[PDB]
Amino acid sequence: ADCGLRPLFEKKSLEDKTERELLESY
Amino acid sequence: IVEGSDAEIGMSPWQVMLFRKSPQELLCGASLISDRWVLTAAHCLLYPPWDKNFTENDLLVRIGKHSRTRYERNIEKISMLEKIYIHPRYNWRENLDRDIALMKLKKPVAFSDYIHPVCLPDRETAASLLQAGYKGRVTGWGNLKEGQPSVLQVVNLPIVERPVCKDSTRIRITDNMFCAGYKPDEGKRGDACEGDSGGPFVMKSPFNNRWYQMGIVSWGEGCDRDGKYGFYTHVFRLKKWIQKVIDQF
Amino acid sequence: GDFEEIP
Ligand SMILES: *[B]([O])([O])[C]([C][C][C][C]C([N])=[N])[N]C(=O)[C]1[C][C][C]N1C(=O)[C]([C]C1=[C][C]=[C][C]=[C]1)[N]C([C])=O
Repeated sequence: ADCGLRPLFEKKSLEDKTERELLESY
Repeated sequence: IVEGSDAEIGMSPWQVMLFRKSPQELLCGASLISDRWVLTAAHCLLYPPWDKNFTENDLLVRIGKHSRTRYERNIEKISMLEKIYIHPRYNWRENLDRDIALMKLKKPVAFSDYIHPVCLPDRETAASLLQAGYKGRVTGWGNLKEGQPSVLQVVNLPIVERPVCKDSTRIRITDNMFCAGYKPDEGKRGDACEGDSGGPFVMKSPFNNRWYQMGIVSWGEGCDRDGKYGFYTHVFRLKKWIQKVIDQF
Repeated sequence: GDFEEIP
């Protein structure tokens, strides 16, 4: 539904300190 | 979690703590998939070889936690369990094949900044993402070395090729599992450890920016041992069983 | 245990 969208991150367009790491492996 | 770091506030809104009443102590990790459903590993509730067999009266679920031991006053929500469903073909006799269970909360919880469900993967998502080289993320309050942190820990780990997985253990590996971690020649390290079981291995879809739960911490021989890998339940593969129970109940 | 009592 609104799953996998974190209130303090995605919804605010804020990236966590290491998510770039994941994305760069894809 | 070994060689991890402190999670940021609201980093894993779906992380859940399996907690027992008497003695009060941390059973395992888990994840919020909906307002009424929690996903964990079956071996957290049932494991005869060790005389482990928890009933709903035995546990409590703590959602929206950051601090391990602290009763986070206006932040966390504690729930009682209505009923527990273990996969009927969970193989505790041999290799923990189909290590998954669904928990039904007595009442739905309300979402907040700290509490939010993770997405269950679809066929195409699983297909794009579950690829050797791809990093996922594991979180937990488990042991720091093969002692305990004060705060939820996090580590990102690469999906390892099936063959490598098979060659690292004496244990019979199945299609309902996948292994993750770094290889001895990568220089980086990390792994889940005791206390981490039932926790989530998640990936962020580069297609829709959403977080999907790919695995569940299942088993591994020690923690962060060189040439060894952590094993996880392949969620997508058990999706039909999941869909099944939810619609059913 | 290491744990803070729950209401
Ligand atoms: B869980 O309960 O916290 C635990 C830890 C998972 C983290 C391991 C890792 N990634 N390094 N899992 C277990 O304790 C399971 C449950 C029963 C035995 N078990 C194991 O992991 C065993 C090996 C085993 C695998 C499959 C079937 C039977 C046994 N590992 C050890 C070290 O005893």
